[PDB]
Amino acid sequence: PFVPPSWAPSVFVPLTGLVLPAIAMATLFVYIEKEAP
Amino acid sequence: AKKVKIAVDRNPVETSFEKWAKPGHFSRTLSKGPNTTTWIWNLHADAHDFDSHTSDLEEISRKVFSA
Amino acid sequence: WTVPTLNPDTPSPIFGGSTGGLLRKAQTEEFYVITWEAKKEQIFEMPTGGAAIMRQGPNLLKFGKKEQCLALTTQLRNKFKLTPCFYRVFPDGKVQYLHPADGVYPEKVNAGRVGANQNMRRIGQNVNPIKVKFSGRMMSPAEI
Amino acid sequence: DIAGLTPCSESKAYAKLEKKELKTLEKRLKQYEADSAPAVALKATMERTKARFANYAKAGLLCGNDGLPHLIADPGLALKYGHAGEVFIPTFGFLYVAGYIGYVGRQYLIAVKGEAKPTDKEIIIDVPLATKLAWQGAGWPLAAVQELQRGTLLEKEENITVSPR
Amino acid sequence: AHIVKIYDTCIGCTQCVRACPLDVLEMVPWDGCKASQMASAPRTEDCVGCKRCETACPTDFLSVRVYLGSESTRSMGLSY
Amino acid sequence: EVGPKRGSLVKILRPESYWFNQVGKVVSVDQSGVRYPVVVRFENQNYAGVTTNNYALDEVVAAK
Amino acid sequence: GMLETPVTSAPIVATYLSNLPAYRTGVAPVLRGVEIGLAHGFLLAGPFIKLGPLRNVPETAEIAGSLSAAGLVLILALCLSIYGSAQFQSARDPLFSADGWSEFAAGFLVGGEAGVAWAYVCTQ
Amino acid sequence: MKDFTTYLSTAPVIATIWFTFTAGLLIEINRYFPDPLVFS
Ligand code: CLA
Ligand code: CLA
Ligand code: CLA
Ligand code: CLA
Ligand code: SF4
Ligand code: SF4
Repeated sequence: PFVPPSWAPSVFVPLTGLVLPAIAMATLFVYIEKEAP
Repeated sequence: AKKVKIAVDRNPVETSFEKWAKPGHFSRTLSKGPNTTTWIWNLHADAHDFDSHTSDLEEISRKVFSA
Repeated sequence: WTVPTLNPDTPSPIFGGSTGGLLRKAQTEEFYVITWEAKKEQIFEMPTGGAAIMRQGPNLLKFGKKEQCLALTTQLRNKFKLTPCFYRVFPDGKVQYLHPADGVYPEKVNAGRVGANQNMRRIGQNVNPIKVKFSGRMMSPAEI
Repeated sequence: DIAGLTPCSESKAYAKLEKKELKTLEKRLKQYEADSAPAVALKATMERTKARFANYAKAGLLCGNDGLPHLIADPGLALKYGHAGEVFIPTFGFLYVAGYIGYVGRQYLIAVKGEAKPTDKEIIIDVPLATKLAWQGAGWPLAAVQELQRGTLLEKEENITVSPR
Repeated sequence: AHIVKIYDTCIGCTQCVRACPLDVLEMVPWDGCKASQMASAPRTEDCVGCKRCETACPTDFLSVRVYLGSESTRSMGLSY
Repeated sequence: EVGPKRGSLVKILRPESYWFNQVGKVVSVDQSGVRYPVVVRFENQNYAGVTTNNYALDEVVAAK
Repeated sequence: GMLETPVTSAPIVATYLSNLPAYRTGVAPVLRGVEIGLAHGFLLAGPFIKLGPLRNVPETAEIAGSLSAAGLVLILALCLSIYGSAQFQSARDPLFSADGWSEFAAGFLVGGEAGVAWAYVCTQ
Repeated sequence: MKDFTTYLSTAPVIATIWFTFTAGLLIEINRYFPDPLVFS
């Protein structure tokens, strides 16, 4: 039951290499330029 | 119009070994002698920087020509 | 002596311009104006590069930071024997006279000045950093 | 023998190494005539090579499996098995000369610090003074001990600048 | 802003004030030295931290000291 | 009257001075009550190239 | 003060710049993005189609090249979105405002993707 | 002549002479006692 499906690398590698980094960079960029009250 | 001609000064500098025995003679800063090792390096870095030893353009030119 | 008032109408030195002048900071944050009276037309060096001719009488130039105005002040004072002054001009029109602060240049001691940032001890008498630890921020023993 | 080494005079690798070195020179010597200058130079090199291998074996050097002499540095082993001339004796040769240089320089430095302009005597050497000190430096080991015993070799801590602590 | 402090070893030679490229320092009356004047640092919001003042000070150790602090447009020397 | 005699040798005691534990020659001693009246001159210049400095009365002790 | 040159100050140059959608005020920011989006989306397909990893495949080249260009348009649109979030937090031209830039970014996405699609139609 | 002999006493000239002499002594010893590796 522990074995992931044969297609997992096709999804997780793009997910952690392109998608999540893109979200993280976008989220961080807005945070570091946000102006305090 | 100035005429192009030969023009020199007779015997401008006496030939003597007196200044050979006075390191740093050429510069007002270094002629007083060392107090730190930086003096030794400064002696060599400034040796040929003729225009830093005087402002007279004639004096600089003569040093360049003989060098 | 009283604080001078800036006259924007003052003519500026003859100068063809350069790429070393003001930027968007002047429009949004602040810029600096230096003025002086010239005895005669004369060529001086711009701190931003190039040669300019100062007009006889009042002169006015604008610069992007305070160091540029004081750099030209040093040149005019030492090489031409002039007495410039400069201001800080804010985008909303406010003018803050800066230099010389009290009409007398700082290198000459003047009455009425109050000492600031003067410690009545030697450098060797500062306390150890351990004594100012956890004071609310980063601070040197020289700040006490 | 010591540390599994063998004498170079009894080492097959040591003997083989000499043959190779001479063989290399012999090959070059073939292209030159008997009396030509290159032939004389090559033979002189060959004589020096043979003397070298003869001398090292005579001196009793130990050779490794590579056939190269290996030196012995422990004073006990060196003195017990006649290898004192490799490291031990050279050790005291160096320290005598090195201390000679150091002691002579120290004397000159102290001598000129009593002059009107000490720094001028450091870039323009007082050769008459320097020469006298050079000859007297042969007895530095005796002179140095006397200063150590008299308490004059070292300066007192109260006269040495240090930074705050 | 940087932090500039004057210490009571000042001899009132005025050289730090003459060397400041930002007009941060000035001379004020004093009675602790023969010159009867001491250096002062009234306008430290303009200090860029170049330490030309420290280079000019003759006393040993220094009588004017710069401690680099928080960076603003002025202290960074930006013209933009 | 106050301080060491002019031309005498003194030893510097200021820890942060370049010439701490070194010997200099007294130039003058201000009698006006200033903080550091004793002026001392040294043979060896400090890192800034200076050979003279001012010291307090208790920061100098007679050489030897 | 400033150095004036024919490149910086010329009549032909100034008139051309004012005609571009970036400098054409009085136009809705969304329309500005669409016009800018279409122009950039169309050209973007070129290099991907002719120089991509599938360039030599007969028919897959057009699909892969334009499909990759569409992905780059989406990334660019995201860059515009976050830029507006950062730049405009607290005036004459509505484009330089929090609401205006968001509309402008949305137009760029729609125009850019359409431009990529139109380029694909031209190829085939 | 005094000044010239003073010039010959400067550090670079003394160093040149002394190291020329020291090198000559070391070279000549190896010329007459070639390939010395140990003391016998
Ligand atoms: C782990 C990270 C990662 C991943 C998963 C990829 C993945 C890919 N890279 Mg690489 N790349 C990466 C990091 C990564 N790269 C980095 C860090 C760099 C910089 C050094 C590069 C630089 C680089 C270059 C220079 C190129 C690639 C290319 C490729 C493609 C190679 C296969 C191919 O022939 O595609 C052929 C293309 C396709 C089959 C199209 C696939 C779909 C496209 C890319 C997106 C479509 C989006 C869709 C229209 C709308 C959104 C849908 C979504 C919400 C589901 C593939 C998509 C090649 C390529 O084709 O890029 C476009 C290429 O030329 N990469
Ligand atoms: C740098 C450190 C060092 C080290 C690691 C050694 C190591 C050694 N020395 Mg050497 N030695 C040294 C420095 C050193 N020595 C110095 C500086 C001197 C001059 C004072 C000597 C003088 C010396 C003598 C006279 C002898 C050795 C011997 C030895 C060997 C056996 C004895 C022993 O246990 O020594 C361990 C070393 C130490 C604990 C440090 C002090 C050693 C003293 C100076 C000598 C002890 C000799 C020992 C009592 C002899 C026992 C009988 C012997 C047949 C085994 C051993 C390989 C012996 C040997 O094998 O000779 C062939 C021997 O007879 N050494
Ligand atoms: C009079 C000469 C002299 C003497 C007696 C010493 C003595 C000493 N030095 Mg010093 N030193 C000297 C010159 C001298 N030094 C010079 C010229 C330099 C600049 C290259 C240095 C640089 C130096 C360093 C960087 C260090 C020492 C250290 C030491 C100590 C350990 C020995 C050592 O490491 O030597 C090493 C020697 C050298 C690196 C330079 C030797 C150069 C020559 C051979 C010296 C004589 C030249 C001189 C012109 C002769 C004048 C003759 C006169 C009749 C005219 C020891 C107290 C070490 C220390 O502090 O240990 C605690 C240490 O770290 N020395
Ligand atoms: C500058 C260096 C350079 C160049 C020219 C190329 C070129 C190429 N690479 Mg390579 N690559 C490089 C560096 C470079 N690479 C590096 C450093 C890496 C390691 C990270 C890689 C890794 C890599 C991978 C992994 C892949 C490539 C691939 C490619 C091809 C397709 C790329 C693509 O789709 O671009 C698309 C390009 C654009 C969208 C930008 C176009 C820019 C235009 C032309 C500028 C025009 C300006 C214009 C004149 C201004 C006019 C102004 C006004 C008048 C309007 C292409 C042949 C892919 C391939 O299949 O190769 C055969 C591929 O898979 N490269
Ligand atoms: S650091 Fe520079 S700007 Fe600041 S007070 Fe000193 S000289 Fe002036
Ligand atoms: S340079 Fe030093 S001694 Fe002179 S006025 Fe400034 S702080 Fe005082």
